[PDB]
Amino acid sequence: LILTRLLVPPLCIRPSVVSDLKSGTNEDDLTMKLTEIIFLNDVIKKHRI
Amino acid sequence: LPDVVLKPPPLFPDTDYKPVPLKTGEGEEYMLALKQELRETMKRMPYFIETPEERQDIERYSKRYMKVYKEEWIPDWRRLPREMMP
Amino acid sequence: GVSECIIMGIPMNIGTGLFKLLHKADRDPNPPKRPLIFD
Amino acid sequence: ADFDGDEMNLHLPQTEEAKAEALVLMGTKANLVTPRNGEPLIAAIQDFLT
Amino acid sequence: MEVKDANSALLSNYEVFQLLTDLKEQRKESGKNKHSSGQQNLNTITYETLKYISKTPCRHQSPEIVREFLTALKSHKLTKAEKLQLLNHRPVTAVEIQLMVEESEERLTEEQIEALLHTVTS
Amino acid sequence: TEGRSRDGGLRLGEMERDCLIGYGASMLLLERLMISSDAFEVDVCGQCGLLGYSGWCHYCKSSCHVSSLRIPYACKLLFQELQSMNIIPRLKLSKYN
Amino acid sequence: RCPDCGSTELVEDSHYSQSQLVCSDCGCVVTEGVLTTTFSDEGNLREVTYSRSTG
Amino acid sequence: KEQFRETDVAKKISHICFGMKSPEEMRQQAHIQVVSKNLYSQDNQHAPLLYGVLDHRMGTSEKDRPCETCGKNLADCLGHYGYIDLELPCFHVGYFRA
Amino acid sequence: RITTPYMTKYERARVLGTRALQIAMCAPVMVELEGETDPLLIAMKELKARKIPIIIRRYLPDGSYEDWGVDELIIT
Amino acid sequence: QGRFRGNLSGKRVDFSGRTVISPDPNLRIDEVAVPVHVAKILTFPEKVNKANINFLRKLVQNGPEVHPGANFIQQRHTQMKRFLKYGNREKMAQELKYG
Amino acid sequence: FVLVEMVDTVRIPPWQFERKLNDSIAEELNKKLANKVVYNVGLCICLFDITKLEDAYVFPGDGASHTKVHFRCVVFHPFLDEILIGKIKGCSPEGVHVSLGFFDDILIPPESLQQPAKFDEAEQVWVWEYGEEIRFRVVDESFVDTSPYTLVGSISEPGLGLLSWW
Ligand SMILES: [Zn+2]
Ligand SMILES: [Zn+2]
Ligand SMILES: [Zn+2]
Repeated sequence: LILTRLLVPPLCIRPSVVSDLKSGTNEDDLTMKLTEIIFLNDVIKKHRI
Repeated sequence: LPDVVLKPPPLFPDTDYKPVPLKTGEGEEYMLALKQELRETMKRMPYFIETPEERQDIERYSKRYMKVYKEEWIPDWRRLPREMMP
Repeated sequence: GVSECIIMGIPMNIGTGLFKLLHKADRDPNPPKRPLIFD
Repeated sequence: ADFDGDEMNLHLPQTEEAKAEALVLMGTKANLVTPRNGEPLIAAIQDFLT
Repeated sequence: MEVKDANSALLSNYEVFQLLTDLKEQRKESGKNKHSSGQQNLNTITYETLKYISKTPCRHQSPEIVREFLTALKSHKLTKAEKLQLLNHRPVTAVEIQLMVEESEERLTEEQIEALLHTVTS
Repeated sequence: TEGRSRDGGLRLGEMERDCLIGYGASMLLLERLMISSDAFEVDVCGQCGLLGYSGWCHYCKSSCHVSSLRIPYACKLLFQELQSMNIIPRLKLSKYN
Repeated sequence: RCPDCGSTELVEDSHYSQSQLVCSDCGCVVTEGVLTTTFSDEGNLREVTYSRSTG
Repeated sequence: KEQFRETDVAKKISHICFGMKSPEEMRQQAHIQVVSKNLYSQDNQHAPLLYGVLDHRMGTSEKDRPCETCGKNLADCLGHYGYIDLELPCFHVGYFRA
Repeated sequence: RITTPYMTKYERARVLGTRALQIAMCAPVMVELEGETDPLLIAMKELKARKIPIIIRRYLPDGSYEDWGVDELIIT
Repeated sequence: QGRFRGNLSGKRVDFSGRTVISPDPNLRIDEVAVPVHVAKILTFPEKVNKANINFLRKLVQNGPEVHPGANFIQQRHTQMKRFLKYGNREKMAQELKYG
Repeated sequence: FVLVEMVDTVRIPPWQFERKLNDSIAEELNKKLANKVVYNVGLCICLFDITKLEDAYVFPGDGASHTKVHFRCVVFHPFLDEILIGKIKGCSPEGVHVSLGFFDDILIPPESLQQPAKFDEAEQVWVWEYGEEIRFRVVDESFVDTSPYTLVGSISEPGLGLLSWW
C-alpha cells in the first residue's frame, strides 16, 4: 500500500502531437505530472546531499 | 536548481564502509564444523522426507540391486492423533 | 454478468448466448479400438 | 419522428450471424407491439386515419 | 495439447508395420490434393518408416505367431523389455542373446538358450 | 472520430446498448462494440496473468504460457491504466470448451 | 515497392474518407488507416513549448 | 528434428483477479528506468532522451518513429511500462483509507 | 423433455446465423437452392424445410443439458 | 466521457451514417430507403462461395464506379486487400477463388 | 515405439462436413503430429486410433466445428536400454554421426567407452579392427522458442564382439 516506485505507462496512453507550426508539442497531463515528480525527487536528493 | 542526470544510478552503488571481518577463534571454527556436520547428517536422517519418485520407465532384474533401502522411524501413535495413521 | 462481458468483448450469457449449439455430423461415438497384440 | 429535420442513424452489420439476429429479433414485422403493455405502436397515423 | 501418459503400453514393430500399411492403403485409396499439399511431412515420415520396417526382418509375422511367442516366453520368467527386444530383433544366432541382450548374468543358464532359439525361429 | 468534418462515425450510446441488450442480439452487440469498433489481438501470460508483446512475457521471461486473445482496445487501455494505478488485473485464461 | 508485383507506383488515394497508400498498377493495398487525435483529445492536451520540454 | 508447439488456442477469460504489486514486482515488470526530467534533446531534431520520459523503449506514439523495444509500428505496438524510484515513500491516495 | 417444445425466436435467430455463416464459408446445401445468392435466405429455406444439421444443447441453470433437434422442435 | 461510460459502455463504430429522413408511403413497413451515395460507401464483406460466385464476378466487373459492385477484395491465401479502382477488374473477377 | 494418451481440440472447417467426422479428425491429427517432437514424450510418427469422441460444439466466432477427441499415438521414445540397428550417416572427430534408417539423423554416439583404440581423423574412419548396433542410454529434450534439435539422446557401444562385422 505504501508506494516506493511509480509505474510510468507506455506512450500509447500518453499521446503526443508534434505541432510543427510552432516550437512546441501537445502533451498530456500525466507526462507533466511525472516530470514534476522526477524534478521533486532530484531536488530532494540535492537537498539531502 | 538540481542538475539533470542522463544515465540512471548504478544498480549497486559503492559504499565507503565495508563489513567488519568475522570473529576468529577455535569456538567459531568448531561451531562452523558442527553446523556443516549437521547439514550433512540431517539430509540422510529418516525425518528428511524426499520427493517420492514416480513414473518409472520399466521394471528390470537389477531393481532389487538398485532398490534404495533405509530404516523408517515409527511415530508414537499414542501421542499422535489417529488422523495420521497410514 | 452482462456489463463485464460487453467490456471484455465476449458474447453475453443472456439472449442467444444462454445455450450452445451442436453439429449433426455423421459420426460414430466410441469408434472401434485397434486390439493390442503385444499387450 | 415527425419529419421536421430529425437526423437518424443507419448501421450495416459486418457478420452473417449479426445480420440474421438483427433480421429475426429486431424484425419490424415481429416487433409490431411494445413489451410494456402489448399495445401495437406500428399502425395508422395522420393522413391515413382520416 | 497435454499428454496423460507417455508410457501407457509398449508395442512391438509388427503393430507399427500394420498401422503404417493401413494408413498407406487408405491414403492411396482416398488420396486428396489440398490435404496432401498442406502437410507433406506425413507422407515422407510414413514412407520412410515403412521402408525401415521392411528393411528389418519384421516381415512374415502374424498376431497368432506373436501370441504363441509371448505364451512361450511367459514360462521363462523373462521381463517385458527382454521379450520385446527379442520379438523386435528376431535373433537367429546365440551370441545375440548371450551378450547383446542385457541381464544375461544368472538368466542364460547355458541350457535355456537352445529353447529360446527354437521358440524365436519357430 | 467524433465530428463529421473529422470523418467521424456514429456513437452507439448507452441507450443503444440497452436496446440491443433488451432485444437479446448478443452476436450483433458483440460485432458492433468489439469486432467493428476496436477489434485487436493481445497476448496474455497464463502464468502471471499480465500482458506481453509479440508472444513474450517480460515479467516471467518466458513464452510458453503466452497465448493470443481477442479483447477491445478500450478494455486493454483500461487494464493498462489500472496497472499504472497499481490495480493489477490478473487474467486467468482457460479453454473455450 | 509493391509486395505482390514489386512495382513502385504507390499512390496515396483517400477513398471516401479513408487514407490508403495503394499501388497504381495492380491496386494492392500497401497500408491503410491513420491515427489522428480528435477534438476531445486536442482539447484535453496542453501545449508545452520546447523552451521547457527540451531542457 | 522439429518440436511440437501449439500455434494458437481458443483461450477464453474465466475471471479477473485484482491485486497489487510490490516494488520488486514493479521493477521486474518494468523494462528501463526513467531518471531524466527533460523530454527532448538539445539538438534541433528534438529527439527524445534516453532513460528519460517519452522514451521510445516504453512504446511509441508517432507514426514515423517506431518502438525501440519491439520492432513494430504504432498500430502493432502494445506498449511497455517503466519504473521510477522515489527517494522517500509516499502514501497512496487510493489506498490511504485502507 | 421438461422444457417447452416450441423453438424460441432466439434459437431461431442463432441457428439461422450459424447456418448462414457456414454456407458463406462454402458449406454443403441440402435443399437444392434455385438462384439464391443470399446465405441468410438459404438458411431460412433450410429452416423451413427442416433440414438444418444442427442440434440445440439447452443448458439448465444447475448444470444439466438436453439435446433438441431442429426437425424435432416446433417452428412458427 | 470516461473509459467506462465514454469508451466501454458507449463507443463509436464504423460502417454507419447519419442522415435526414423524409416520408415515403410507397415502401413496406419492414423496408427502408438508402441513398446511392451512402450505399457506395457502406460495404458488406461477402465470402465467395459456390452460390453467389457469378453475382460476385458481375459486381467486381462493374466495379466501384457503378452502384452494384464492390470496392475491395481480400484473397484467401494472403490478407492483402486489392483496390478495384486500379488494375484490370476483369482479371480479378476471373481469378475469384472460393473463400 | 510406445502409445501416448492425448486429448486434442480439433477444429474442422465447414466445407469438410461432407466428409466423415472420424476420418477428418484422424487426418487432422496426423497432419498436426506428423514429424514433430513433443516435449518429454518423443517424436510422434502417426495416429494409432481414437478412443473417445464427445459432442461437437460450434462457437459463435469462426463458426467451425471444434471437437475434443481423446486418442492414442505412437511415438519413438526408447526406455533408456533399447537396442536398435542404424546406419553411419557420416562421422566427426569428436564422435561418429550414426542415423537410424531414414528415420532421424539425431543419434550422436560418444566415443568414450570402446576398447582403447578409439579415434576419428575426419577420414570417415569408424574404428580400427581388432548395419550398426546402437544401445540407447539416456534421453534429453530442449525448447526452441526463447525470444520474442530437441532430441539427441546418448548411445552406447560396448564390447559387443560383433562376430559378423568385427
Ligand atoms: Zn508471466
Ligand atoms: Zn502493385
Ligand atoms: Zn513497444
